[PDB]
Amino acid sequence: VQNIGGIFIVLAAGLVLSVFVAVGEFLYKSKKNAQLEKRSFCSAMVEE
Amino acid sequence: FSKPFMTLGISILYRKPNGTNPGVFSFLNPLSPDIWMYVLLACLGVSC
Ligand SMILES: *[C@@H]1O[C@H](CO)[C@@H](O[C@@H]2O[C@H](CO)[C@@H](O[C@@H]3O[C@H](CO[C@H]4O[C@H](CO)[C@@H](O)[C@H](O)[C@@H]4O[C@@H]4O[C@H](CO)[C@@H](O[C@@H]5O[C@H](CO)[C@H](O)[C@H](O)[C@H]5O)[C@H](O)[C@H]4NC(C)=O)[C@@H](O)[C@H](O[C@H]4O[C@H](CO)[C@@H](O)[C@H](O)[C@@H]4O)[C@@H]3O)[C@H](O)[C@H]2NC(C)=O)[C@H](O)[C@H]1NC(C)=O
Ligand SMILES: CCCCCCCC/C=C/CCCCCCCC(=O)O[C@@H](COC(=O)CCCCCCCCCCCCCCC)COP(=O)([O-])OCC[N+](C)(C)C
Ligand SMILES: CCCCCCCC/C=C/CCCCCCCC(=O)O[C@@H](COC(=O)CCCCCCCCCCCCCCC)COP(=O)([O-])OCC[N+](C)(C)C
Ligand SMILES: CC(C)CCC[C@@H](C)[C@H]1CC[C@H]2[C@@H]3CC=C4C[C@@H](O)CC[C@]4(C)[C@H]3CC[C@]12C
Ligand SMILES: CC(C)CCC[C@@H](C)[C@H]1CC[C@H]2[C@@H]3CC=C4C[C@@H](O)CC[C@]4(C)[C@H]3CC[C@]12C
Repeated sequence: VQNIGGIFIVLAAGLVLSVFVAVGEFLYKSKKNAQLEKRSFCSAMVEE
Repeated sequence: FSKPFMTLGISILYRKPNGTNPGVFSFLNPLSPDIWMYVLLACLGVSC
C-alpha cells in the first residue's frame, strides 16, 4: 500500500465525483420535465 | 621431496546455501497479500 497506493485514492476520487454528476443529471431530467407538470417533486418522485 | 604427483591449492570448504524454490503460487508475489484483497474489494466495490 506504500508502493502503488494512490490509484485507490483516485478510485475513491472519481466515484465520489461520479455520484455528484449522477445527481446533476437526475436533476436535469427534473429540469426539462419542470416545464411539464411541477417544479421539482413531480419529476423527482416519479423518477425516485 | 620428489617432483609432485598432484597439484594442490588452499581453499575454503563451506556449505551451499539452500535454494528454496519459488513454489507454484509464485505469481501472487509481485503484490502484497493485502493489495490482492484491496483489488478484490475494489471490483466488489466499484461494481456495486
Ligand atoms: C538449508 O536450509 C535449511 C532450512 O530448513 C537450514 O537447515 C537448518 O536450519 C536451522 C536453523 O538455523 C539450523 O539450526 C537448528 O534448528 C533448530 C533451531 O531451533 C532453535 O534452536 C536453538 C535453541 O536450542 C537456537 O539457538 C535457535 O536459534 C532456534 O530458535 C530460537 O532462537 C533463539 C536465538 O538463539 C533462542 O534463544 C533465545 O534468544 C533470546 C535472545 O538471544 C533470549 O536470550 C531467549 O532467552 C533465548 O531462549 C531460542 O531459545 C530459540 N527457540 C527455541 C524454541 O529453541 C535446533 O533444533 C538445532 O539445534 C539446537 O537444538 C539441539 C537439540 O538437542 C542441539 O543439538 C543444539 O545445540 C541446538 O541447541 C539447530 O539450532 C540447522 O542446523 C540447519 N540444518 C542443517 C542440516 O544445516 C539451513 O540454514 C540451510 N543451509 C544453509 C547453508 O543456508
Ligand atoms: C488482478 C486480479 C485480482 C483478483 C482479485 C482476487 C485476489 C484475492 C487473493 C488474495 C490472496 C491470495 C494469495 C495469498 C498471498 C500470497 C503470499 C503467500 O504467502 O501465500 C503463499 C501460500 O500459498 C497460498 O496460500 C496462496 C493462496 C491460495 C489461493 C490462490 C487463489 C488465486 C486468486 C483467485 C483469483 C482468480 C479469480 C479472479 C476473478 C475471476 C503463496 O506463496 P508460496 O509459493 O506457497 O511460497 C511458499 C513455497 N514454499 C513452501 C516451497 C517455500
Ligand atoms: C464493499 C466493500 C467490502 C465490504 C467488506 C466485506 C468484508 C471483507 C474484509 C476482508 C478483510 C481481509 C481478511 C483476509 C486477509 C487475508 C490476507 C492473508 O494474509 O492471508 C492469506 C490469504 O491467502 C488466502 O488463502 C486467500 C483465500 C483464497 C483466495 C481466493 C479468494 C477469492 C477467489 C476469487 C474471487 C472471485 C471474484 C468475483 C467477482 C465478482 C495469505 O497468507 P497465507 O500464508 O496464504 O495463509 C494461509 C491461510 N490458510 C492456511 C487457511 C490457507
Ligand atoms: C454535466 C451535467 C451536470 C450536465 C450535462 C449532462 C449531459 C452529460 C447529458 C444531459 C443531456 C443529455 C442528452 C439528452 C438527450 C440525448 C438524445 C439521445 O438520443 C442520445 C443521448 C443524448 C444526446 C444525451 C447525452 C447526454 C446529455 C448531453
Ligand atoms: C472503493 C473501495 C471499496 C475500495 C477499497 C477500500 C478503500 C477505500 C480503502 C481500503 C484500505 C485503505 C488504505 C489503507 C491504508 C492507507 C495508508 C495511509 O497512509 C493512506 C491511506 C491508505 C492508502 C488507505 C486508502 C483507502 C483504502 C485503499
